[PDB]
Amino acid sequence: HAFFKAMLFMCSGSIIHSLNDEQDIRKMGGLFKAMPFTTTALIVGSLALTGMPFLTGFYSKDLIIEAANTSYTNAWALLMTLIATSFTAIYSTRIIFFALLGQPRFPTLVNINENNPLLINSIKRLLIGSLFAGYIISNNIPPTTIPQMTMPYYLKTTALIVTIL
Amino acid sequence: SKMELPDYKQWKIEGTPLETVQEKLAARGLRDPWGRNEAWRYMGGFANNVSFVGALLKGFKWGFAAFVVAIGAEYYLESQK
Amino acid sequence: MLKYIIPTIMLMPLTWLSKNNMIWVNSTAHSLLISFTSLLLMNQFGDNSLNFSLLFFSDSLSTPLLILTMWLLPLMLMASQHHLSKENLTRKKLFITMLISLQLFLIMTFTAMELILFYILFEATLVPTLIIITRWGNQTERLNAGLYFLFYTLAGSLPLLVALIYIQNTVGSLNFLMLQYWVQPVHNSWSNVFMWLACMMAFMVKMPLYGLHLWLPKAHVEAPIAGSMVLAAVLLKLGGYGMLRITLILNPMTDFMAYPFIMLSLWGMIMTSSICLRQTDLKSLIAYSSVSHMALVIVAILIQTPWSYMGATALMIAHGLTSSMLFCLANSNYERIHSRTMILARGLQTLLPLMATWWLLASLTNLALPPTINLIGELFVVMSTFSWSNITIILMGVNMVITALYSLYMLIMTQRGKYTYHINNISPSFTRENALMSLHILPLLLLTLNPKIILGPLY
Amino acid sequence: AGGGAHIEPRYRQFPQLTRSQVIQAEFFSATMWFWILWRFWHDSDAVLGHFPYPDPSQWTDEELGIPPDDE
Amino acid sequence: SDAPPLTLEGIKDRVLYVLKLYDKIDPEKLSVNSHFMKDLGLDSLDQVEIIMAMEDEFGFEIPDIDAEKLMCPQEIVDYIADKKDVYE
Amino acid sequence: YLTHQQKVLRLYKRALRHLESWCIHRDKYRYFACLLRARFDEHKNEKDMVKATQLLREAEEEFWHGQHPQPYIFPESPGGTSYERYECYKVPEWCLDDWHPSEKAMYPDYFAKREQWKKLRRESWEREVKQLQEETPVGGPRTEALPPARKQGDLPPLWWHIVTRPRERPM
Amino acid sequence: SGYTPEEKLRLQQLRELRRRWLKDQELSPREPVLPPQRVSPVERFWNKFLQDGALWKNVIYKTYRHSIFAFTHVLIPVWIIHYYLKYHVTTKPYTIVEKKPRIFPGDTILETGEVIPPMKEFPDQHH
Amino acid sequence: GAHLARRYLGDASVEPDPLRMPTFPPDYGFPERKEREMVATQQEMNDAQLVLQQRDYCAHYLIRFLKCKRDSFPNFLACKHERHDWDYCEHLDYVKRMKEFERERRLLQRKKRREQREADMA
Amino acid sequence: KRLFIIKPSGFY
Amino acid sequence: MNMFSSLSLVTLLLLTMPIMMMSFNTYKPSNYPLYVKTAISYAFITSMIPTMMFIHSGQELIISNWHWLTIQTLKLSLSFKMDYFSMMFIPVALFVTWSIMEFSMWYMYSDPNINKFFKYLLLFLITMLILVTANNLFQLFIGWEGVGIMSFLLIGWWYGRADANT
Amino acid sequence: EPYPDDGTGYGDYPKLPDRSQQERDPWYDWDHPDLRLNWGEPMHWDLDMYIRNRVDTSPTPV
Ligand SMILES: C[C@H](CCC(=O)O)[C@H]1CC[C@H]2[C@@H]3[C@H](O)C[C@@H]4C[C@H](O)CC[C@]4(C)[C@H]3C[C@H](O)[C@]12C
Ligand SMILES: *C(=O)CCCCCCCCCCCCC
Ligand SMILES: [Zn+2]
Repeated sequence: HAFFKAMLFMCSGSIIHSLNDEQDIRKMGGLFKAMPFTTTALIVGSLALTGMPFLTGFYSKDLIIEAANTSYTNAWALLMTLIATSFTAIYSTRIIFFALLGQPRFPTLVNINENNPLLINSIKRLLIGSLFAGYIISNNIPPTTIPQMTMPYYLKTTALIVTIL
Repeated sequence: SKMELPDYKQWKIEGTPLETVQEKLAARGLRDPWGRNEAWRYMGGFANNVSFVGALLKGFKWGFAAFVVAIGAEYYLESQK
Repeated sequence: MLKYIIPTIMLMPLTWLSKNNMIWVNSTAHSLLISFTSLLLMNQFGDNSLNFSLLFFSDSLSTPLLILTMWLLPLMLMASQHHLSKENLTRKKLFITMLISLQLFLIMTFTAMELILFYILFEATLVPTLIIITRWGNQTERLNAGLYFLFYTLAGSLPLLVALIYIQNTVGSLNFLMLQYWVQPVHNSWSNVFMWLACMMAFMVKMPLYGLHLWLPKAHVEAPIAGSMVLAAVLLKLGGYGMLRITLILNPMTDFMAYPFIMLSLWGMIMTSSICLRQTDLKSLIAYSSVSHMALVIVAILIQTPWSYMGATALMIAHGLTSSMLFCLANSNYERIHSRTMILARGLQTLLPLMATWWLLASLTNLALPPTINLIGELFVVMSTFSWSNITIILMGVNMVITALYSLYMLIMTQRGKYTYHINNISPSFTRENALMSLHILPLLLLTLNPKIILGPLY
Repeated sequence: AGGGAHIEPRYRQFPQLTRSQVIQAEFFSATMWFWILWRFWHDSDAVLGHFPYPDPSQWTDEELGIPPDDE
Repeated sequence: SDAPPLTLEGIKDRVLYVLKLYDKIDPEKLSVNSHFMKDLGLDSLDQVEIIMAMEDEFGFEIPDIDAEKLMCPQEIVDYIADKKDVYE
Repeated sequence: YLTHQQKVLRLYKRALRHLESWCIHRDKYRYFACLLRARFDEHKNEKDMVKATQLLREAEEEFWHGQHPQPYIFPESPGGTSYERYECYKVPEWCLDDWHPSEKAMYPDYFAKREQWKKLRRESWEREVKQLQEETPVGGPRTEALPPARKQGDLPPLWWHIVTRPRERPM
Repeated sequence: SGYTPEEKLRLQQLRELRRRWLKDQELSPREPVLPPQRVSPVERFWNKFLQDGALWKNVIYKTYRHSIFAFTHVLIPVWIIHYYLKYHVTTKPYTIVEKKPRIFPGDTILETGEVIPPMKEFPDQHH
Repeated sequence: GAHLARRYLGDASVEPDPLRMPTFPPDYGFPERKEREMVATQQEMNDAQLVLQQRDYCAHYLIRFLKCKRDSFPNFLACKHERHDWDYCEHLDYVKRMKEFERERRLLQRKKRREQREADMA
Repeated sequence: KRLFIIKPSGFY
Repeated sequence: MNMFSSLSLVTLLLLTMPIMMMSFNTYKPSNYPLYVKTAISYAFITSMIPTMMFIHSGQELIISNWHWLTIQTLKLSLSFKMDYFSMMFIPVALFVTWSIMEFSMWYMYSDPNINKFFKYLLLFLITMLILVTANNLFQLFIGWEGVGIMSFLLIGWWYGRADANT
Repeated sequence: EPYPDDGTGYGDYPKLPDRSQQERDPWYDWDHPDLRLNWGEPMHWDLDMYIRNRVDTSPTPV
């Protein structure tokens, strides 16, 4: 979670500086092509948060839902977790739609610059880490439990179905 | 410096969603005075924009191309030696 | 202990026989040399105390209170140089004489092996303290402050005098070493209930106990800077030191007689901390902070566990440096704006960048940020009171929340925000002011590395 | 700060870009999709299923050793 | 902050450039000195939209106690100039 | 006190902003801003003064019920995300009288120039005091705002802090 | 109901003072009048050695900056820590406690030559 | 889960309680019930420092896999074959502990038939 | 375009 | 044991070097943000070596280097636990912090007190690592309260903003 | 309006409305902008509780 949650804030920070310290998404949009590099990382991270298969976050987030669904757990608590996972996609899509797609609501005279090497490298390294960190850690940490891998077809992809839904 | 403002006689509401507002406010006897003030947001580079599905699919044509060649590349030295 | 008594007496001739323009320099310098020599009192053994003679001795409880006392005198002379600037020379040399005489009574009080010798010097500190408050206070309320500070103490000290003498006629000696071997248990009779109160109420008033604290907001607020520093740094610890000694001869009656005084302290701890949230006077806010902090010492002393005594000693020393520092910081603002109202000068961090750093460090220790000795002492008392009753964690946890609220509120109302527009005489921080704060905090922060020297006899 | 390409803030218009920005921005996007596609191919079990879930309905009363109802 | 400082000439050019897409003020009649009630006769409520147009162009929002007092495209430059410490 | 004209104008200013926050999109803002603009035109010709007030007390109530629960705020206004963000950098100007010479010499032009303003204020102050006392009712001042410079040479009374206020973006 | 005649006059008068005051807030090319700053000869070498662009040599210069950094901030501290650990910490009991290594069947102990018999036969299958 | 609806909305004395799993008599009922073999008896398990819970039955499978990891380092991608072997063994172990669920569930629907047969005999 | 930053005396 | 232990403390010692030098031992304020950023970079590399060894052989050890205070039968020693949780988290936190400081050099470039800001960003990291590698509760409590107070200062960075102090 | 003469010690101190300092015109030119007061204005009995860092009483949408 540290890799991609941190990445989103830096990408969010990039949008803030360009738009003259504007944080309201209701004064943004149409930045998909204006700032392609921030757009790539922001979309990359927003997918990591939502749990795209084989991407840092899937190797931890999805494993939790599989263990949660298949455990002697609390029924209502389980339902809250699954409903929340769906809410992750909704507000994540809110950030992308209101700040990358559509037409730009921001003012006329604005300095939208992204070529600063410090800004790019800071995002770039986490962008690399935001994709490969999950695979590396999951394949190097020694086993410490007996994970559950056999389950009904609907308890092995509920997180994938709900987020897509 | 003496930054130059682009010529103002190029903000055409027609051909943009701001025009459809004129088609609507005409039905009641009124006009949108600031339609040409918002016109710069729909024309030029800002004209059109990828959809949400297209945004996710950014840079997928190349990746799939690498995937197809990559799997085939492994296949070559898979059952050969 | 003559090696520290005689030098302290010789400061008075030094002040009077010094040049008219060198009274502050000479007294400050030689008082620092006496403080340096006090480090020899740390020759403490694990089984026996350092017994000098029939009159004086110094154990691990008296040693930290002696070093803080002798270290505080140099710092009181620096703080007094401003408001004693248009004062005539003879009265300036009388003011220093009172401060020296107060240290002389204090070090002998902390080393008196006889509990009646302890009582005389214990009461002897009232005379110079009263003179400092009433003769060199700035307000009309200083005269009323002295009466409250005088009659609250004597209302409880005189019963102690009778109780101490009654004990001598019964045991045969008030020498502390003898009492450790001749102490007998106290029966549960009405006569011993009032013997308990007489031996304890003299120290509850000075701590002070909640309910019997109304003199502190009047004495600590109307006193000059030197008076407030000693009042809150050492003279409050005279009550704590008294209980730690005299509770030896009150068992097992302290098991139930302490309940009324634990509820006054545990609850009064919350009340006085709450009062600081709404104070309109910066000096008064710090005065009520001492009441909240000293409520822990009363609880620790009255539950009598090895961890409570260790925490109480570290708390008394920790509060001594912090409380004195806060009064000095509050006085630097007063020396400029000449008003104690807290909401009169704001945003001072913009005009005095370095003095704001001292405010932060002072506030953090006040709210017991680890690993400062402020936290070590408070933490140990919390561990001991939990075993005394697991429910006390609710009260001592709520106090932590309130303590952080009023300490940082003090740091936000004066240092942050917008500077006052109509105040234009906020001159930069003098070297005297900056050095005064550095001497409070550096030893306070340094004691963290080797804190066993302030953990008392039960370490 | 930094290199400072100093792309001037233009008035109402599409903001200016640079060759490096688009090339690298598009580069990782290709890598993300390749990484998703590549790992899906080799290990699709970890994303769909590891071992078929055995339905206990399509079983028999003998492998479980259920005693006869008539004793 | 990496935002170039606003020049005094830049503000005035922007002000007119705002008051040239209104479709309610004659482009050939409006100048630096052009009232909204005494010279070109504009609606009072149109000032609010004119003021709102300026705020969305400069970011900072003018209070509704001196914004009402501004009906003179030059005076809008006067107010904006003495809200960003622009002296040249 | 506000005038009945201003109250309607204010409620129009708020309505578009709150209306804008609901719409987000610029195209939908124009389609709906005009309709709100239209509704004011209906009673814009009203000249009753007893039913205009009646509608205004229903105009504010209509606005309140449908006001946004999180209106957009420009990020330097009383409620924005950068309001007073630079007040810690706005040091006064009188603090430079306390600078040390070893560091005052760092800017020989600046402090030589400063003495001009102090002279321009020290000499001008007595004239500024005189002007205010002679343009005020015997009882006392009744409103804000001050007389400007009447003759030549004299600067407006009470000008030092207004002119010399810290720059809004010190650093 | 805009500005009364007085108000416009006052604002312009103040604006004439305000924009002059802000003009005073500029530094002449000499300002600040810095004192005579000494430059170390090591600084002189690199300032004269870099001068022009010469992108090829800047790779080494960063190495010099990193070589010093890896010396005073990594090599010196690790020497102190290793000396501290190897001669003051490890010379006392249980200051450093290691979780004993995971031993497996079919391995040799480097210290005593003991061999742990492998596990029994596996009744395993395919897939 | 799906049988939960059968125990909360539907009947109660049909599903087997997860915390009251078969207390029925011992292996009796299934002729010639065997004993599951253990490979790492006592010391092999307590030499790889296996977690207290991991060494259930497939400890030997786990021990074999952990041997590869300590050896394949830094080739972490390797040993994928051994992990599947250990995973598959636990998959069989999961079904075995899952057979006892249906096994007792049917033994309950059978036990009610005799209970109901005698109840309605009169 | 270097402006003068007004600061409290940092010498003391 | 020596390489694993030595490299697991130099990481904590390296991070403190910029803080110590703030006592005017090497006065280069303009380079301090880059000096602090580079220190995090080298800390990450030194952290990987003990991390890899744990990945290799599961090596894990305690380091009770300094005996601080003994309260009768409670011996409080400054003790560092180098295990799964610390070995894996330490590289991640430093790696993420590495990116943030580089980003801050740009985002916070115009701040008059960027040196002070980079000291506070580094004080938080030190207290976080004390929390992460703490072996006894009191030492954990030191870091636990440490992060809390640094958060207070950083949130109220623009101390003239009444909403930040609140 | 004096506080009620209930004997709690308010004396003849004006009972100003229990309005938070946050409920004051943020654009008006205050003598004390941070506190929103005018020099000489009588101060609320609980001014230190109604400063902008503390209890707020502004109207809420709900
Ligand atoms: C290596 C690093 C980055 C420069 C680069 O791109 O290589 C540079 C930036 C500023 C440098 C530091 C600063 O110059 C301050 C110190 C100067 C002395 O040479 C000791 C090391 C010292 C702490 C330097 C170490 C290192 O060379 C630094 C940290
Ligand atoms: C066993 O415990 C099942 C728990 C699963 C709870 C989530 C159910 C979600 C079902 C959504 C309807 C999908 C129908 C195909
Ligand atoms: Zn003074």
